[PDB]
Amino acid sequence: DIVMTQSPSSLSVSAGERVTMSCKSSQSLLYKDGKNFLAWYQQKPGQPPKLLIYGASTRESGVPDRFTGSGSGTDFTLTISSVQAEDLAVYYCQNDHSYPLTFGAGTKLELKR
Amino acid sequence: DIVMTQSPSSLSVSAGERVTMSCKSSQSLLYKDGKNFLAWYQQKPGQPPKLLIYGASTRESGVPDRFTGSGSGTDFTLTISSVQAEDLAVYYCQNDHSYPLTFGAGTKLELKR
Repeated sequence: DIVMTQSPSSLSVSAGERVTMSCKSSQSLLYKDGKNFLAWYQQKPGQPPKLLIYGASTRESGVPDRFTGSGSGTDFTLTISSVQAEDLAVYYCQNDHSYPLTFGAGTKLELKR
Repeated sequence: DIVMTQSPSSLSVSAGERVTMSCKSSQSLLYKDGKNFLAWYQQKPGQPPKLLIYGASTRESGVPDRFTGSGSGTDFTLTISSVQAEDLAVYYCQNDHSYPLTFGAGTKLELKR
């Protein structure tokens, strides 16, 4: 199996500020076409996961530009440039093409008052 | 988008007994080869989702036979024939081939003392 290592496990930030979170895979996710088979999901409290990004950096429809996914091969990043109250959630990265498909353990993002 | 309707939302059962939970998709998931593009994930408390079944009824490696997925087209079922303490989790079904990929809202399974 492909192990996805996420960090940090949790962070606390005030609104409007930048955060970065890391996801490393134990195997390369990069394919022939320059394509990285890596998704990011957001799971708000009491809700199912929702696909935010696939292909390492393509945002889904409706996902704001304050989310950016980057990186390639094994080392990926999700940055939120200005965190807002509705971004409170657990973020997971996933190996989404090589079975069994595997999530990392998540980064919990909490808002500071 | 494909909407996945799960029911029931929660249930409480004693160990060793049978439970069934339903997942309906608003569009047919059945493809040309007899193939249904439907996965079930299990999410234990504080953990990421883990893929249990894909193709509507193929169990992943290591998943015990007391899990069975069935159904076709729009109407799917996950049955656990003898629920054990480690099956405590939220179960999600997912449209896993038609983007954006979509989870249902989950069935929370809780053990009765």
